[PDB]
Amino acid sequence: SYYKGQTALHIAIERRNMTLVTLLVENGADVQAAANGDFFKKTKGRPGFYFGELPLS
Amino acid sequence: SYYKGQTALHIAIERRNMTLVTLLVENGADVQAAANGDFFKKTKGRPGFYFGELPLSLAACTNQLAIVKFLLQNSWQPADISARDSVGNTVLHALVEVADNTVDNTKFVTSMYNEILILGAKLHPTLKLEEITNRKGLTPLALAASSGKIGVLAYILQREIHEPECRHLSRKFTEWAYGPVHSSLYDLSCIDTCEKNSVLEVIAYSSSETPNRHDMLLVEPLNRLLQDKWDRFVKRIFYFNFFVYCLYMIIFTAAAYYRPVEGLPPYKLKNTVGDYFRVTGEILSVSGGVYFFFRGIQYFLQRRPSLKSLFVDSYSEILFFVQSLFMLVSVVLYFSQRKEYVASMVFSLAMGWTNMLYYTRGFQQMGIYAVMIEKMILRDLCRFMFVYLVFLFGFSTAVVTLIEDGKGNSYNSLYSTCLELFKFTIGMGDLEFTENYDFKAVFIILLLAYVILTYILLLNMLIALMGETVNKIAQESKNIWKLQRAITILDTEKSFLKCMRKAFRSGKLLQVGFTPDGKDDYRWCFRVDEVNWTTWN
Amino acid sequence: MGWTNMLYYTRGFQQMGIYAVMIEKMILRDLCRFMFVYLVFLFGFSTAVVTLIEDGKGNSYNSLYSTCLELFKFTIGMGDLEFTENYDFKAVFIILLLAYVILTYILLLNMLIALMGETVNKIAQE
Ligand SMILES: COc1cccc(NC(=O)/C=C/c2ccc(Cl)cc2)c1
Repeated sequence: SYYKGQTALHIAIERRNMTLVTLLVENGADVQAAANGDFFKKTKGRPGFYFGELPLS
Repeated sequence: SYYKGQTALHIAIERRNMTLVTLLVENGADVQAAANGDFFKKTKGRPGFYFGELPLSLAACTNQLAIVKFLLQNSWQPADISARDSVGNTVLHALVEVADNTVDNTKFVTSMYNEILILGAKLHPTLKLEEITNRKGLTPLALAASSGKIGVLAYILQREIHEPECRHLSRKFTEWAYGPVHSSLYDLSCIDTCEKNSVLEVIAYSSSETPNRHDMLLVEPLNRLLQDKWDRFVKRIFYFNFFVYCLYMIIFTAAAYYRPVEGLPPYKLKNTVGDYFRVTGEILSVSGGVYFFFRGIQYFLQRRPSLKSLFVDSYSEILFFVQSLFMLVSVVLYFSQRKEYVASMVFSLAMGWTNMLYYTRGFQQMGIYAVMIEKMILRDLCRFMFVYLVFLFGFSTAVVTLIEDGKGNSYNSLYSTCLELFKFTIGMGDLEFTENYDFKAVFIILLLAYVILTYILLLNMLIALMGETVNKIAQESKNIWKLQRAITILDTEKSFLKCMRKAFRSGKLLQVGFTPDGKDDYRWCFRVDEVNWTTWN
Repeated sequence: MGWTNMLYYTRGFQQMGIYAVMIEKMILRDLCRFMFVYLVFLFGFSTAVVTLIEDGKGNSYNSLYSTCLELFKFTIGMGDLEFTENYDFKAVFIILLLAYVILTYILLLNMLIALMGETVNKIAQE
């Protein structure tokens, strides 16, 4: 399903709010989340842009 | 009388003194004053400028923000914003009229446009102020498109509002922005060929008089939509028509090439297969010719194209019509037991083959070549031909006067000498083709002067002018090819009016926002993804 | 082909290499389009002419090859405006030949030179 590769950390980083992401990860949120979704794939003929599965990426 | 349409309010607004006008109107001055004077009429050949009969229209055409704000918010006699004037131009129409390509005028007539639009929304949220048409029947969008107001069009097709309540009076509904990538929906409410006078139809069928008519189509929404339609459902039909025309030209060529040369026309129907195939070719050619004739007549009636300059926008259609007319004349003569139909048929054949260049507008690099080949014909070849004919006729008359032939002997005729000098022009001229003159020095001097003036000066000059023209009009040719393809798309999708329409529709019916009436906004939006790395908000 | 392929070796020299690159860019960019349009015009007017010719009596000019070759000779500046008198209407023949000369010799070749100038100015650095 589409809404399983993403995690709250991914969208929090999308908002670029440092406080929100540090609050999210303070409890010990997984940092190895992989966004293995077609929306994130490198294909240029489809919407979205590939940036890397890891939230660090 | 002249001094009755005006009122003290009009001149007070002219001075742009807010205090004076508010003092004038405080007593309850009429706000419906109409300046129905010829001085205020739209005519550009006479002094004065039309701004709108209503004083609110005069204030709006001017940058008088305060006057409009106060009059639209006054406690007594608030003027009706939706007001058909004498010409029918609502204040928005007058704003479009006053708009020019100037940057500052665009700024004013764009900021004030937005402000008065929102003010009218506040006054009558359920009033279609931007759908009110003048006597001509065009809304402000259509009026701007017809008058070539590019700035206003770019604003309206990209009008955006961030206020949630009044954002519904917007054209582009931004959907989302996941990082630098964000979609951009549009409206397409009247852009498509789905209303009485559409923007695309207005741009396509507007004469060359309106400025920048081929530059307006460079706006992002229109360009993307046109390329979408072409790539989706018009390229295949264009290629099919191109193939069918190729087949028709081949059939015409094969039928004319094998024409009987014995016995005056009409000719017998033999029992051989060859004669049957020849008759099939002839009848197919005639059918194509009559079809093109009727198509040209339909074009003339539907468009009623400009009679001032119809060789600049309807060249190819004119050529197709001429080919069809020549073929019809050939058919008329062939059945009159006359053998002059060969000339008409040959002319039609050559015209048809040269008209295959009409189909190079489906390809982005050959279309520019065809546009340049037509711009250099109507711009550079005509002038050179005029001057060259003057020189050729002068020197040919000189020469034939010199020739006496009192003894390569029947060179007295002006035709022979003119042909000889033209041969000189194409590099096949004999400087001693005849010795019937009486003074060789004069003959040689005349021929040398002709060669110097035409072969060494005029043709080299023509090449130089062609270089200058190419460097100047590369971009204009690109834009003209885009416009030509747009007209082709319009005609293609119109041809199937009775065939089918449902699948011949662009955009997707979307519901993003609501109206102040607590209802939906079902509009045919068209996505355009963008990626910006500096906005970031 | 082998003799014309000696130009492959002009890429070791800094000034002839640019000439070879330009000669290949103008072949794939400017000569192809001109050849397309010129062939269209030549074929059209040649079919017109061979249709005009009757030869019911410089006699076997009915073949399309001969007329196409004659009009190409016109293009290289060796065209005879009266190579044959087998037609039935001289005015039509002369009008067709004049139209061909005007459209190809005086408009298309001069236009080709102009486009070559534009292309050279544009693609020197490329
Ligand atoms: C639309 O595409 C184009 C663009 C430029 C030129 C042309 N063809 C002509 O002008 C052909 C002219 C002509 C006139 C008389 C005779 Cl007897 C033969 C030929 C087509």
